[PDB]
Amino acid sequence: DIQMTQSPSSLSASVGDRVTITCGASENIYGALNWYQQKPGKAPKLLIYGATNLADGVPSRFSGSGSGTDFTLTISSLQPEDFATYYCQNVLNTPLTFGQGTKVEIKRTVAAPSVFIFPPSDEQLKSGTASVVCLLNNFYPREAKVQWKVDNALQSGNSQESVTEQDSKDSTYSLSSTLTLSKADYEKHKVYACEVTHQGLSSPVTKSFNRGE
Amino acid sequence: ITIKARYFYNKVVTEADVYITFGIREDLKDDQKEMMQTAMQNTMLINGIAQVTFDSETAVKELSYYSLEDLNNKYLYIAVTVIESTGGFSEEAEIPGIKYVLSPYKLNLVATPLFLKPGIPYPIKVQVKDSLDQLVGGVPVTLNAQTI
Amino acid sequence: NISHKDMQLGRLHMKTLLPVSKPEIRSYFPESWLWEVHLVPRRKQLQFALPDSLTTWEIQGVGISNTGICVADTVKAKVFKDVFLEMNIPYSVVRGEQIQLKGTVYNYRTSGMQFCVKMSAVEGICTSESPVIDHQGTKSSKCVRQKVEGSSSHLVTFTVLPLEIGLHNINFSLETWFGKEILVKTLRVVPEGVKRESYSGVTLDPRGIYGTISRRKEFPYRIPLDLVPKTEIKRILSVKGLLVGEILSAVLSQEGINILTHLPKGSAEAELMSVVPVFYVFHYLETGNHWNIFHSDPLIEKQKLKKKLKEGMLSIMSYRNADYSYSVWKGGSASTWLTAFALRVLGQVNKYVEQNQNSICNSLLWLVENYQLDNGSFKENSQYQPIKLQGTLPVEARENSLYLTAFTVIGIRKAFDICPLVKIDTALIKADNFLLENTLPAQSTFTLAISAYALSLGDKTHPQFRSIVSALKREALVKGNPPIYRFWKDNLQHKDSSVPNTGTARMVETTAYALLTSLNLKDINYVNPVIKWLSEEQRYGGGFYSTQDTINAIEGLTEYSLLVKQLRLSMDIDVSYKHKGALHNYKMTDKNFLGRPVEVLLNDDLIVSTGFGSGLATVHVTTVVHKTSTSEEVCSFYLKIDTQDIESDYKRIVACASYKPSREESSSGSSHAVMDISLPTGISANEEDLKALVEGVDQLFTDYQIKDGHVILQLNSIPSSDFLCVRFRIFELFEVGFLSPATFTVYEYHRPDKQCTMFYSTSNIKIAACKCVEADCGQMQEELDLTISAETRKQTACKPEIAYAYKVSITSITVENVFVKYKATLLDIYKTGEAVAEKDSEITFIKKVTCTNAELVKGRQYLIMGKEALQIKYNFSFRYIYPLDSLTWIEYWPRDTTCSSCQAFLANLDEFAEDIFLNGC
Amino acid sequence: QVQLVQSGAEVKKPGASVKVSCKASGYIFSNYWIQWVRQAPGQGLEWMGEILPGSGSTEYTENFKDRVTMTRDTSTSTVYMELSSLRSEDTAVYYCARYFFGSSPNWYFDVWGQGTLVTVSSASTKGPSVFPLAPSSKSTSGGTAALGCLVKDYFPEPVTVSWNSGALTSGVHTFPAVLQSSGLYSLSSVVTVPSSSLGTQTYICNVNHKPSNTKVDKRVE
Ligand SMILES: *[C@@H]1O[C@H](CO)[C@@H](O[C@@H]2O[C@H](CO)[C@@H](O[C@@H]3O[C@H](CO)[C@@H](O)[C@H](O)[C@@H]3O)[C@H](O)[C@H]2NC(C)=O)[C@H](O)[C@H]1NC(C)=O
Repeated sequence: DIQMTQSPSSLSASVGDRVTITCGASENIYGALNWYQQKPGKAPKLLIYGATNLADGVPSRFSGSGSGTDFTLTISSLQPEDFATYYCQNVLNTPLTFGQGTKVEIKRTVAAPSVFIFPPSDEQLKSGTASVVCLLNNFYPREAKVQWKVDNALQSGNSQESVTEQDSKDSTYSLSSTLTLSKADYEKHKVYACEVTHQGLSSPVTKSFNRGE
Repeated sequence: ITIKARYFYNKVVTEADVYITFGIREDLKDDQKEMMQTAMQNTMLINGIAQVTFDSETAVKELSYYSLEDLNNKYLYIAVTVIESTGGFSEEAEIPGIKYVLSPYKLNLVATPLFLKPGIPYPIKVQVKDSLDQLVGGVPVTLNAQTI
Repeated sequence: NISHKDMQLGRLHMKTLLPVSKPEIRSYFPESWLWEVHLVPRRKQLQFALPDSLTTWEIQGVGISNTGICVADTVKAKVFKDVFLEMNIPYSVVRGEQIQLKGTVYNYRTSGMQFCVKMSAVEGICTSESPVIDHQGTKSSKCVRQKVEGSSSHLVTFTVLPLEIGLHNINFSLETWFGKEILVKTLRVVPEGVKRESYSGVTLDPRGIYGTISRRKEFPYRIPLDLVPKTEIKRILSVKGLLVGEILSAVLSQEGINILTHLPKGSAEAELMSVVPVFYVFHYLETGNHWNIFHSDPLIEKQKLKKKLKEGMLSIMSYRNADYSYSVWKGGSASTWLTAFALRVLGQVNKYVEQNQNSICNSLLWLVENYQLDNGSFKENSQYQPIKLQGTLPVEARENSLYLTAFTVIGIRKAFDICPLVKIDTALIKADNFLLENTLPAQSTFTLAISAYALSLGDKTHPQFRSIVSALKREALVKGNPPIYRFWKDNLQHKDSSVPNTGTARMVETTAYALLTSLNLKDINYVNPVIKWLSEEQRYGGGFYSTQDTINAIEGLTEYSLLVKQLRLSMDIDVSYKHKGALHNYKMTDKNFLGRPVEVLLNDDLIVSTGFGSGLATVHVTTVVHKTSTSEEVCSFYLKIDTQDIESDYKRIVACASYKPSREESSSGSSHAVMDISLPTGISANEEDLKALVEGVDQLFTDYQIKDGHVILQLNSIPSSDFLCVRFRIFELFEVGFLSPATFTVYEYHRPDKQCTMFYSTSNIKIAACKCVEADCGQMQEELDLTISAETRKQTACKPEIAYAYKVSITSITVENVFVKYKATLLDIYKTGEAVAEKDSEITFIKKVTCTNAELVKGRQYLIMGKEALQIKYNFSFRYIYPLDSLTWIEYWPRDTTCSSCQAFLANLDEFAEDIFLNGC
Repeated sequence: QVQLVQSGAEVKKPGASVKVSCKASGYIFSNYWIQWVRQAPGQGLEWMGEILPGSGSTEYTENFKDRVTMTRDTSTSTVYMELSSLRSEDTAVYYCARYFFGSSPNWYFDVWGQGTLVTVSSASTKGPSVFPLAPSSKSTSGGTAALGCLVKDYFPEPVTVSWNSGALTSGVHTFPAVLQSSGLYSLSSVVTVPSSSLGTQTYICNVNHKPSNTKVDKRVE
């Protein structure tokens, strides 16, 4: 029937920047659109309704433009309360729909990633599971390149990564990689090397661990 | 055949049992007609709509005159009666007639008097209409003739 | 052995080919508009607004000129609304009934849509909620938002309940995202109990030309004993300037000609009566040459009233059969009686409007040669019995044949000049002789009077006729010396002197035929008391009790006004209340005597006074009231009615009656009779069941109709032997609660004076009762003792709202029409209000039966403090009644027993008792 | 006033129907619709359905049609939710909200619930194993060295981890977990110190798993 899409997925915003987020629908809803934001792990609060009007307890820093099948949202200056995920909705036709979400890029900067290497332990190899852990700390933007070297073997699909959200101190991300292998395939090799390639890092940094010394 | 039972304006009837009957009629001003012993039955109208199909050959020939051309310029009378399953309300409706027409086309002479003049070429201007009394062009036309 | 499949298939097979078909149409198209004709000089414009209908209006046009005729291209205009809201409101609802109103919201929109509907609470209706929010700036009823699909229709209901009588305004708000739309609707709230009308007339002749001078009359304010609480009395006053002025006003003052009675229109008789007022008005206008009354063009009104006349005459043609015989009901067996009556109608109308002579001749021939006996008496064809006559079976059949013969003689005599004929004259001599020599053995004054008039329209020189005249003159009844009033009754064994002073349809009929006989014999000194009686016996609508009496009575009045020359009308009239102030004063002349009927607004004894003047002024006051009981009335019929349940399955209703003849009457049963069943609020009936009880050879009733939520049937006769029952299914239209009982009435058509009325209902149990169910009705404190202390009872007792505080004992408990009447005897007085409460008198209390909070125990002593002391006047005495509110105090009183808690309770109670008996406050 | 109570975290098998309810308090219960919505983790949210208390009127999304059941109780002013034949990928965070229909073109989602985290049962319940991650001698260049502990093969979530029982509140980072192929998670918790402070000091990594009732201590050297 009627449904809408939200754009963009993300945008870079400085603390004092000016940003815009839009969405658009199947059929013209006239003035039927609503905007709201959600802080992580919490219930979202209503911000704009009717695509124009401001809710009570909602500051004037939030502006929006509401006519037709296409709808826009305008923030002139970001605030510490403005870092969250955002969503747009239509209230008109019987099947209420929603948008695909918006991520906020908190800081304008280019950071330098940290590369650490963590081999398994003595208590870890007693159950038959060896996990090779590669660590990246405090970089930006969120996208990073983590490449595995076990004696000329790049193992992808038997390793599982994880991404941590921004550390509010410096407003930059962190990432980990847990390579889960057995203890039978862990002893076939010797030299372990993890390679990290980043946007703010020209030379990919490789950290190694030696077996048999 | 599609039948629609509704209440007021757009309000549809929910549950209905519908019974339909047919007959062969000579003309539209005759208050009697030849009814047909075998008629469709017990079709439940759901959401204000019911549909049936009627075989003229099957429902006529064994009961009555058995050739498709024998019904020409003779109409088909339809009688529908609808009962409401929930409330027991019963109502009737009918179509007085539907004309059986052999050929979809009907012909008539135009601008061609019926008197021929000796030695002059005789024009014959023929006109082709449909069952709606509307002109239909591009129709092939064959003229056979005999002179005495 | 068949299930329900073939059961309906059978009736579906037999619906067709047994009958040919029936004429009728399932759709209705109202009066067309834009019928005007105009002269257009190449340009014109006419602006107006469309009606509200969802319709494709095809507007087409035609025009002509010296060139010729031209068909304008048909213009297509379709009135349509994509979002439209329909609202179903019932005809009438009685206060106290919890009633949901259902309504349908429709949408033609391409796709689905969601909406809201707001109820506007008007100040006299509890919404079970009272949703109106005045807390914030803009007040609203809130809403329940509901959805509907595209091109769909959804139902929405609202549950409510009335308080005030006749609160006519409720608004409905339809709100979509596009905006709002307003629908205003009206609610009829009607009083409970039953309607009853009391008629008080008076005639004004300050000169006393006609045998008495009357300059004044007093109609008091009389409150009925059983009158419904919180219901005021209705009074209507009509002042007209001639004996027939009220009839003329009935025709002219109200543009549409109103039915003079509330009798049903089913019979061919009732269709014949519809032309009577127009006819007699026309007679007085043309014969006396009184047309000068119109300030507008007189001749235009002559053509208009003439046209109304002809239309009213052709009104009854539908009941004429193929032989020009007139049947009492459509398609039924024709009756000599009604055919003769219609022959009288057309016979009188043929003077000013020429009817078909051939049809008249054929009709006369049909009744004359078709049904007549060898002695000249006439035999009735159909099973229709016009009236019930006194005497046993031989006397009743003889008297009945006499009445029929006199009736048909009247008819044929009235119409004879249109088709004078040898044969019909011969039969006229036959029946005239039969009347002459078989009437003198008189039995009832009814038959003697009708025969006297029938023979009065014939040869007037017969000595036997003058003997019947002398006997009927012997049977006269007179009020006052010298004669003031004169009239007649049924005098057989009734020759004792009794005048209940109650107008009887039969009585008015008898005295009417007597009067007409006098007018044709032209004895004037004998007449004036009679017209004095009938002119004051008339109603506001110009009609009398029944049809048969009203026709002959009106003809008598009119011919009287046309014989004795009317006097110039000059009067200064004023009406005023006795103790209260003065009301509108009528200064009445020959120009405006037709002035508005005025309803008496105030409740007071009414008095009408007139100055010195000439003429004859009719003043009639009719009084509409409601009351809660039939126990006072005179019931002529065994009545029983109840509701069953069947095995889809529905609810069933069955009513039953039997005739209770008087000692003079025989066991042969009743005459033409009518059964009215009032349907309770929000429940209809099955048309098909009645239509089956009517339309076939086994018909148990001659005609049925449903009028304003009333199921009315007509029947030839009601047997005195056993009960007869009508039975039909019923439908619940919407959920109702605490519904009030309705009326079931049965009466004779030609004499409604014999009737019986009854209350009935579907069924009753307790509802739960939570939201606004009890409206300010009652509260009762708990048994034994509470934290309640005697000095708090001093606060509430001496409260200025509370007039009286005393304890009494229960005497009797009576249930009358949803209202509870408690008889109680007083025990100990503390402080009394404006009403005097004597020791141990039997007083009364009222209760609304829908309140399960406060209830009373048989014979147990209670402490009561009432706020209000109510009074009622009988004009010889004033009786007190005590209302029971939710602000009134009720506490249980134990007797002397020692329960663990009893001592302290009697201590608190006696403490308060002597505290207030000290006149402490 | 406006109060909406949300149910507790439920864990049920892949295809066993799960129940979550919402309580309404402070307003007129049957006069306003109640909406149910689902957020799949880390991505957009999907509108699920609505219900009219006291009219019982329901409508659902056709994707989840015949997976969903809404019921109403006016006694406790509560609305119940049941999901049958769901699976592991359905499990997500679910919320209730109140639809406020304004008397003008103002239509809100007004008051919201606290949310219910619903999770699928994988290998029922299992306790965490905590394996050290030690630094090296030659891999730390001059200013920086990292040391930590790994919590692996546990179920269900969450796992609350501390350092010296809350003595390090700054400079300590911990990574959210990731699902293995056995129905278990791997999460890492580390701290960064200079090479000299790493050499001599005692850092004890405390691992507290409440749902599985387990604590594991780690000596990092
Ligand atoms: C239901 O709808 C009716 C529609 O008639 C509305 O009634 C409105 O009531 C107001 C009362 O203030 C009326 O205004 C008054 O007008 C008189 C002059 O006629 C003025 O003297 C007063 O001071 C006052 O201004 C108004 O005319 C009337 N009709 C409208 C607005 O169309 C109202 O919306 C609803 N009423 C009820 C009783 O539910």
